[PDB]
Amino acid sequence: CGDHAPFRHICRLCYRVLRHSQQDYRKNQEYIAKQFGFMQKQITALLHNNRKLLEKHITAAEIDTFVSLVRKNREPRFLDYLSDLCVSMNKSIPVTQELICKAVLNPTNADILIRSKSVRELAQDAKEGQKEDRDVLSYYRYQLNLFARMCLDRQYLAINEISGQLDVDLILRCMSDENLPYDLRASFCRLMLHMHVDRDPQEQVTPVKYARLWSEIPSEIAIDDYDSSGASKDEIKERFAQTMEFVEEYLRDVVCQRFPFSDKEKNKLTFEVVNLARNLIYFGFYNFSDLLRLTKILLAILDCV
Amino acid sequence: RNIIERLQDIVSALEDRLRPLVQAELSVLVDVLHRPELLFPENTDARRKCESGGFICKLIKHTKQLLEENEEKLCIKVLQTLREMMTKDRGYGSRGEMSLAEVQCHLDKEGASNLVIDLIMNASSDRVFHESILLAIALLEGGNTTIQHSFFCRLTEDKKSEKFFKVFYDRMKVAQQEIKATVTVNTDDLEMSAVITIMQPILR
Amino acid sequence: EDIMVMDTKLKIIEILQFILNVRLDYRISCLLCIFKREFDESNSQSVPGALDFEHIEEQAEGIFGHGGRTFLRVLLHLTMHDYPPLVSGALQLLFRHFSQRQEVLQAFKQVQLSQDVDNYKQIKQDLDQLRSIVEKSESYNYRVVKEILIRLSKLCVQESASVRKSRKQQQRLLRNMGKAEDTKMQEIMRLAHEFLQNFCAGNQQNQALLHKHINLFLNPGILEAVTMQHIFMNNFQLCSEINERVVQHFVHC
Amino acid sequence: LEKKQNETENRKLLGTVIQYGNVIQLLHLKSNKYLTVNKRLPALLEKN
Repeated sequence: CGDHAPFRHICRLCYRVLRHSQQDYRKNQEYIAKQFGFMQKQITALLHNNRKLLEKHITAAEIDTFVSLVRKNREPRFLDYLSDLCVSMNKSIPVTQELICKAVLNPTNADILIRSKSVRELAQDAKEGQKEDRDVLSYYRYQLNLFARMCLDRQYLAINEISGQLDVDLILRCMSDENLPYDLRASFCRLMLHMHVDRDPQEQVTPVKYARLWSEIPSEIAIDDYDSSGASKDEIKERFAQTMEFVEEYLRDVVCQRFPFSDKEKNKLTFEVVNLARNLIYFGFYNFSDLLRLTKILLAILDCV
Repeated sequence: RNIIERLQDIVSALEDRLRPLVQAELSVLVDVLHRPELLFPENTDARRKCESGGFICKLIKHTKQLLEENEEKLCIKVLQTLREMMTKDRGYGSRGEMSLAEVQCHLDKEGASNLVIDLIMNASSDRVFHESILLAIALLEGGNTTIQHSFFCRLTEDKKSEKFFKVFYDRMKVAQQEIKATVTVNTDDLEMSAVITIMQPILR
Repeated sequence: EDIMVMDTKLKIIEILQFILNVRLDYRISCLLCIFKREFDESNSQSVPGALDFEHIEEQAEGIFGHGGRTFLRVLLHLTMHDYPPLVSGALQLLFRHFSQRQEVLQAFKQVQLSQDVDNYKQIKQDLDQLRSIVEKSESYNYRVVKEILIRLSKLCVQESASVRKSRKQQQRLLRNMGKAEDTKMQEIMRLAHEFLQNFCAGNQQNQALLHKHINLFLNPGILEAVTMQHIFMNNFQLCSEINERVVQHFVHC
Repeated sequence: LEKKQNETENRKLLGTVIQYGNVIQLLHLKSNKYLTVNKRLPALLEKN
């Protein structure tokens, strides 16, 4: 720096080995960890834990510096890595999340570090058609979602919900439109909204069918649609139904006719949707018919060959 | 008059009584069918014939589960299932002769007994212990001659399981001493628990 | 990604485990509400030779096999080659076949243990249980949490019925009892023992039996004799549960 | 007879290399009395 090649290449892999050694070590990595930040600046803050180490990586200034660099940075992968949202309850609920949100929220707040949406989508398609059109969105969306979503925290997610759009339909359409992250992004957004609704009560499945001598309506012979966690009556129900219908209808069709390896993200989205359905879908016999299809959809996925 | 409700409870009880009478048998039949199917080309399945058709998979899966450990409850159910597969002499009437010379012969054609030697070697649960050999007499399936003849050859592998068997035996010796203190003296019984009872069956 | 699909599908499959679990329970309740008491029981929902042909009558409906394909799908799920995470899922599915029998058990699943009274008990009974659970879960921090177990769930309504076997069934911590320290934990334990005795207070015959079942740190004769005498003596349980040698233990006690 | 048999063991027993971890017995000579610790009969000072 003061004043590349084979030497540089050799040093790169060596740096990777160094990172692994500190990451593997426990009770053994204090100054190596202290050491890591400078190396990061040149080119395990939560990844290796550091209970103490995790807190230490929590140099507020270090986080701020990383964010500023990214903003003027114009270099994306590092931003996602920095973006975190660790397991371990999402990095202690933003013990990581709080920092990222303030830091991410502050940068967004003062900087970057319908019809318009449709126009943007068309522009993105043109960019995709060429080789430098719109290649920032999938990564950006993923980073934003992770950053604004570790572990289902407080209203910082509603700060990201400030950039929400209220559009499950739009998100689903976007994911479908770009066999990508936007659709997956819609699922993530849906999960966040669902989590907010879910704070309401944490809907675990209860097996209490205890109808007393005062018993229930005993004419429920074939309930095709049982009462579930659609977010209340018509609106919640409609949203859940629409999403489910599209996925089964869309997922089922893809599974029946898709290739066995080309939409790993699509499969992941389907799994997320299934989890979401468990949190929210509860529609009975009709739901059960859908479940049969999911059963059918599962069979279609297996239609192994 | 809550008599209608009481009558409903009685009808349910009658149904339950039948359930007690069979579903053990019915459940066994379903499971037995699965065992046969596994031996079977998937009981009319066999991965839709084809390249992936389908013969000997249950045994391979069983070896993997044994290696896995786990919340042991699944393993206990599986141990019961292995016994049920050996657990035979009824339900047949793929015309395999219902004799362990064919059956545990094909079960030794399967040959899943290293896990029982591992169940003899590793004994995590007492229920894992008391059933790891509790069906293990099928390893001596009447002849069990290869199950001997390979099991003796299998005895030359490591120290592991043999040492565990010795510990169980030693465990039986300790238990016997305790029981002797426990019988204590004369001059009735509750079966001496079973610890003792378990040991007698195990010893046999 | 294959297991991300597979255990993702296993997530659906484990979702399908309780999904059909839930479905089976709901179906049972619906069936239970009207008609067929004898007939309904026989029907199910889907001397030595009594059902042995009805099993054969299930044997064609099994050997040939309102979704038959769904049952086959469960078999295909079992059919996956080797997925250790997936293998664990397969083990769950194998137990799940066991679900028809499980469903019979599930039909029974009517046990455990008035109305408004039940709600009040849940508000409290539940509170006492929660305090005990929290104390186990969380020097004296669990001893700081011990007042939720000893004081919370301290005023048991022994006049109200449904408490003896049912609060005995509702009380997991008590069952587990049935870490001694001379400090906050020790004090909490002594208080808990007194409170627990008051709570059990619902075993005059049954309560005594429950206490006996719970016990392992007691009935030696030596280590707890004075306390044992205080807990019980001079009754009909002193004539049948009154076997001797306690003064031989009380000779050291 | 069994006590006689205990002897008709000890005589044979002489020769054994006395090692760690064994379980052995004792006996005096001057008083020629035995050693037995009670499990239920306490001491004079402390009952423990």
